[PDB]
Amino acid sequence: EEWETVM
Amino acid sequence: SPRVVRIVKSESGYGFNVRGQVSEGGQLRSINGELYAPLQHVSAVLPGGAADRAGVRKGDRILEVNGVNVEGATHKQVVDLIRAGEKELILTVLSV
Repeated sequence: EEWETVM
Repeated sequence: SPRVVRIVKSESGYGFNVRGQVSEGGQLRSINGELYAPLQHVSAVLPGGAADRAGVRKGDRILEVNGVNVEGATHKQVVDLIRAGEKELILTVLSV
């Protein structure tokens, strides 16, 4: 399971 | 080889996305032929944004955030570390 976040 | 980048936040952020595993740990995977536990990575760089200007590149693997080792770290740990500073971010990254 992978997650992406805008920084 | 690992390198350190310093990034100053704009009102709209640091200008990159981070992507990787939710869980802690996992199978080793080499990055440029060196063994590491799983690493979060840079999945997008805003053209002209702070990360771009500081030399962060698409695909860069993240070894440290603000002086804290994040080898094998959860996605949440890395996001929280990126958010730790009011306006400055220091990363140790590995380009692929």
